[PDB]
Amino acid sequence: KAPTMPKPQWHPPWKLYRVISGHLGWVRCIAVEPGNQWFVTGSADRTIKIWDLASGKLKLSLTGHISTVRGVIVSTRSPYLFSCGEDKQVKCWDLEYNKVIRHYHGHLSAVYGLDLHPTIDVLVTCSRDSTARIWDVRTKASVHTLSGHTNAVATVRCQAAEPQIITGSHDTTIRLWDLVAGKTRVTLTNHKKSVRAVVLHPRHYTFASGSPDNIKQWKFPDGSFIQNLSGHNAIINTLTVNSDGVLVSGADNGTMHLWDWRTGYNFQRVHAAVQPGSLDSESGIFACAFDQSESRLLTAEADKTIKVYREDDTATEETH
Amino acid sequence: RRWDDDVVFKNCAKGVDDQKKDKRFVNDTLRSEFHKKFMEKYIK
Amino acid sequence: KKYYPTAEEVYGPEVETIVQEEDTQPLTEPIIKPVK
Repeated sequence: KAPTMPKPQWHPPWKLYRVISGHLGWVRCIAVEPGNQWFVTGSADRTIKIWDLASGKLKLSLTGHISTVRGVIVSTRSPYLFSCGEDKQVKCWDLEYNKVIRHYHGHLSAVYGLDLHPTIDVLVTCSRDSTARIWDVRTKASVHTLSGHTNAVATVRCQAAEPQIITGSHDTTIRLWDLVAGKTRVTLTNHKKSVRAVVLHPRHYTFASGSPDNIKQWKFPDGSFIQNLSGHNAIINTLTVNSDGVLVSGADNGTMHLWDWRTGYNFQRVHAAVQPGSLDSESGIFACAFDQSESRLLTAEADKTIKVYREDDTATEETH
Repeated sequence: RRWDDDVVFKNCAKGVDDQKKDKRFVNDTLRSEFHKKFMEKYIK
Repeated sequence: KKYYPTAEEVYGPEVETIVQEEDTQPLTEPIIKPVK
């Protein structure tokens, strides 16, 4: 009865292969190197530690922040592992000497997330004081103050296709602030909850979006609501999408619901376990991003255990 | 030979009675190796 | 002595849960290019 019901997309279920637990505190960010060798992941212990992307062993430990590290954006166009700390300091720890090289400032409060633009030499630092900041890389100065949010700008997206910068505001209103002007070119007539999640699928479609309650898709030219999300009412914090058509949603309740970017039905919708030292209701996917080789999924939970989920071939998972 | 005759306890041969050391991390910060050493070294 | 549950049965026997503490490449291998 539903449109496009008997022809969904293909999505085999995944399986956890290794649960690395070396950090001391809730991991708030996780990122993979573009060479598929390093895995940068912060923690609540104010130490952004890099590990092996495939072996899983520890590779380095780089501290320096005065608060929780809630952002780690490894730059692919330049060797600089920039990080956003909650101590009002976007510590751009360059990996050329494993130390701070820039130490840019300007935000009045904690920084929510950071995203490096693929084309423009600037870093979109989504702060949480009242707005975001367009920090210029290798200049140590801000470009423009894109103040278009009534609350903290949690999510951030710097796409080369979208001319504006998609900012995710916690005031239940997403915005697309232009890079040259700075004003929000178009708002979002959706996401009734506090929107603190955003994704992008540039493989064969436009960039989507997300929300904790009543999430929906979008489009890159000026926004276009394609379809809403499934029955996921938990507080979503991680939203990753692969080029093969997989859509991973990481919520705070631990229910890592995996759906399709085209079909929309939840393929796996499995819930992860917790650490023995942790509490009963403490496991929650705060950050999740796929690998550079798009083989083993990586989700950093809140139970101080960076879990890695590999793939597995199966055929008895037909959805009605 | 014949140097330890009145020894009550012969040999313990067990430091932690489960392994040579802890070698296991836990999310509980109080019941970990960090708080066990900080309550034994700095405190007395 | 101590008393705590083991992590082998909680996270499953399949997923080899590793716990790395420290002492691996003290800011030399990802810092500079390796000696080719």
